[PDB]
Amino acid sequence: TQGPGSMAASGNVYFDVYANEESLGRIVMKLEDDIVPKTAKNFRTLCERPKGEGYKGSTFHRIIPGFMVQGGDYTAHNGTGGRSIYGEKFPDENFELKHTKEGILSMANCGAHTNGSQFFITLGKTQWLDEKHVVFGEVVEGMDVVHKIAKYGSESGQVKKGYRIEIRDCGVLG
Repeated sequence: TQGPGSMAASGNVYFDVYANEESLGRIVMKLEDDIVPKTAKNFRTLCERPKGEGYKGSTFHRIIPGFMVQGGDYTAHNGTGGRSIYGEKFPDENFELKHTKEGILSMANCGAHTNGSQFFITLGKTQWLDEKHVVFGEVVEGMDVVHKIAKYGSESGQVKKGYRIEIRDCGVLG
């Protein structure tokens, strides 16, 4: 029996990731709204907003094989920018979730209580980040697309010359 099914997964968000004009595929993330509601809200909202006001059309600007891939700087594209939906830096909501495995979605920051819009996805267990970065979700489809992203990085985090690794579209399923 053939045909598409309706949506099970509501609230899950996705990134369609591109290396220049080549599709790398889709990453789908589950957010832990019950555990970190404001952190989850910030990220989901930034997925739904238009280009220039959220993640749509932004890049993975720091890509470190064996460690993590980082994006969310949709204003400066270099790690110095980004803005949360609250208008500025927001507190670490809690550290209940831990960096236990590959595919963990966590907030980038520049110290205690400095959450904006930058995030990373881990390429392994990174226990040294526990209690320093707020974990708010995980990759549930397209972990292999995260490993593809890593092919375009380096020890230093610099992205391969000639490449922009872009979140070409993003949103909420539903």
